[PDB]
Amino acid sequence: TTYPVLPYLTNAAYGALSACSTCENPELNVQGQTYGLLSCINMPESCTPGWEFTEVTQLQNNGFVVSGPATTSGQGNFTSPYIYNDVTNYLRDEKNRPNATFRDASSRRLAA
Amino acid sequence: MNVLVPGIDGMVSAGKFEYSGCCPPDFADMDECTLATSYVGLLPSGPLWDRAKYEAITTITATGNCAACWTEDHCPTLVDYAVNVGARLASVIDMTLWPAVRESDPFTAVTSTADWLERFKWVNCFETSCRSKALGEITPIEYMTECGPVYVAINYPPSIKQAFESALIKSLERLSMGIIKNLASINFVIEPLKVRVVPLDTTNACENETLCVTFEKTSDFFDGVNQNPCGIPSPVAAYIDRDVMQLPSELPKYIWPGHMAAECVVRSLLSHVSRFCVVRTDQTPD
Amino acid sequence: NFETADRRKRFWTTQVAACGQSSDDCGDCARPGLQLLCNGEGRITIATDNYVAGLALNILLTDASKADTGCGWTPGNRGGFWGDSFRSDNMRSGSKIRQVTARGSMRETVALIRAYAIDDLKKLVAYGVAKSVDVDLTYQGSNKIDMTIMIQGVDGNESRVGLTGERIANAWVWS
Amino acid sequence: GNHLSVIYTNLGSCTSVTPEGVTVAFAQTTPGSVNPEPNDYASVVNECCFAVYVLS
Repeated sequence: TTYPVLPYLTNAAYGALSACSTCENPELNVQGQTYGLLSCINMPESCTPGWEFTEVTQLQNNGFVVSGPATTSGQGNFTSPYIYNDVTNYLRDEKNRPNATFRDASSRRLAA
Repeated sequence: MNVLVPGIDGMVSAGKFEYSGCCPPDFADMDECTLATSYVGLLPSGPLWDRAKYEAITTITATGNCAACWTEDHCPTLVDYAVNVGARLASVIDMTLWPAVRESDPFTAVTSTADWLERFKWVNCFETSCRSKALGEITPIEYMTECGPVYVAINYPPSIKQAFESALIKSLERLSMGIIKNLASINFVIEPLKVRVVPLDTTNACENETLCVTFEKTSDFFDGVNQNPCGIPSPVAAYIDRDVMQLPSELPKYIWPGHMAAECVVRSLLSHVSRFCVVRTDQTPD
Repeated sequence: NFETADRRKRFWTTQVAACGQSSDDCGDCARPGLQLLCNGEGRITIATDNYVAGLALNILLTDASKADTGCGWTPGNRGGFWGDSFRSDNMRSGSKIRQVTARGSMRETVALIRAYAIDDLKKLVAYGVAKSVDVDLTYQGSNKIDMTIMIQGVDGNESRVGLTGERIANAWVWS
Repeated sequence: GNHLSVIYTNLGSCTSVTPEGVTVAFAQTTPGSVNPEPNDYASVVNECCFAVYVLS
């Protein structure tokens, strides 16, 4: 709720990075601090992580994408965000029992 | 034309530059909270450190001194020690390095005001029993006695003594740079003491037998000294009440240490003039 | 004087399950960390047991410097520790078991993981805490893979004479 | 237009002297009301291939 950056800017940055500017190889995962770094966005360090670790795990288990600062610095110092997991909000199946066939964005790209 | 402003060399024209922005951060920006959490970045990275480094939380206790906040599910790790080191450096710099720089300049000294005066070899002319006879029949801090005048040494309160000494140091520092002994420059030298010279004669003069001057108060408050690196100083009163201090009744109702100090400086400066006179006038707070 | 002449002491040591175990639908895992010991009237203290076992955890769970690639890494996560610039033993801290990549069938990848594990824990012998170490790996299917590490210690006071090798230095931790 | 949280790091001790006495207060007065709901993708993107869709 207290994200110090305008929302749609971060979403555009994530999409552009994965929009074939890095995904000419269908099997490349956009994660980590090397590949999933939204360099163009700069924000000051927050006084609290925002997403408590108890909540980060739940979001990842429910098919959401969570991002956080790329480097640890004192409060108020500028940093950049990066993406933890690349997931496609996919759970269950038409045939109702669950699986993780399309749990990763790379799976959709590879299937195509 | 331009508007002149007082200066050490007389009346000059002042100006300003354009902001550059290449100044290193000062003691003021040194914040305990930000510095403490900063050392979490000096630790290595891996599965044994990611979770601990992510959950770092810092809060300020009663008297500042940011301390780590242990929630109900804290997992002890070296990360707690790293934050502790952060608090240490922020504290030691404030206690150790900041006072050293603060006391190194006459325009910012706080605790070592008395020591600085001893560096200037300053001696007051109103406290020696064998004062110069030209200093007047009875000085403001002398009461007549059958065996000639006698002076009384005042024990000023702490706050007024600190402010008065600080003001004196500033004026003495300015005078050591050398000046041309004209009215405009002298007023600037002693202005920290909140005193202004003003001649009595208004006609042409230069032929009369004596030249007379008097001292006027420019304000009723010294500008105090601030310990912290940020914030304005706290003003203090420049006068002292005779009755409150329980001094002999023969003394004047109000005593101004700044005026006495300023009078000594000017008298020494213009000693070579053989027809210089001072006519002090009683002054009261508004 | 009294025969207890060895004055060397032991500092804090990371321990397994110090902060409990985290459970998930896949399995149960430990959460290593420091341990707090409490007296009868407060006065908490840290534990200093199983020195060598604690040291092994530090080596395994710490990423070492990543090899050059020609594309580069962000300055944040190049790996390693900045404090290695001062040590004079000509070694670097951490491990690299996490830098493996999927090569060929799964059997080849698992074999490569074992090679890195041996190449990292081998530093224990160099420091002198342990006299020999070996890791046995078993592959029994797609889902279940098990690793076991064996570390050999020594008693504090020598008792055997005529050893082919040498008595490991820094054995005052007696493990 | 319902997303803001201003960070103003001047107040408190600062080497770039904060103008002493000045304080800033931040508050909201009126929120947004209505968003569009276009439903004609079949017409404007008819049989055209796109790798990634981004929606702001």
